[PDB]
Amino acid sequence: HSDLTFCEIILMEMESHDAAWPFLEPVNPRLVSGYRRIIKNPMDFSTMRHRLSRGGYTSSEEFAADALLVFDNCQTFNEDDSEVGKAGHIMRRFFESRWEEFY
Ligand SMILES: CCCc1c(C(=O)N2CCC[C@H]([C@H](C)N)C2)[nH]c(C)c1C(C)=O
Repeated sequence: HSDLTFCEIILMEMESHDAAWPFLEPVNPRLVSGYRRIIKNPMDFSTMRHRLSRGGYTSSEEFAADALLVFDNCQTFNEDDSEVGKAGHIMRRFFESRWEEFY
């Protein structure tokens, strides 16, 4: 699959990016007050990595949905001028541009 070939490329790039540090594992709701209540569908790169390694994606659109969810969740919970928020903006611009550079 050439669709699954690119998400693999773009995920590897997001995983190693400098600004990826808030998105490499799930947010622990025990550690973050309010997170369970505000964020209905948590998402992160390791979860996307797991879903890829298992064959859980069918189309690249499903992959795109999960990527965008990471950044929608980031902007729903974090302030744009917060440390995690700034990192999410850098990561979201990277994803959007890289995704468009292919499709
Ligand atoms: C208060 C900010 C919490 C947060 C992180 C975050 O700090 N992590 C990600 C998981 C563990 C990482 C650790 C340093 N290894 C750090 N990431 C996100 C998306 C959030 C939020 C609330 O949206």
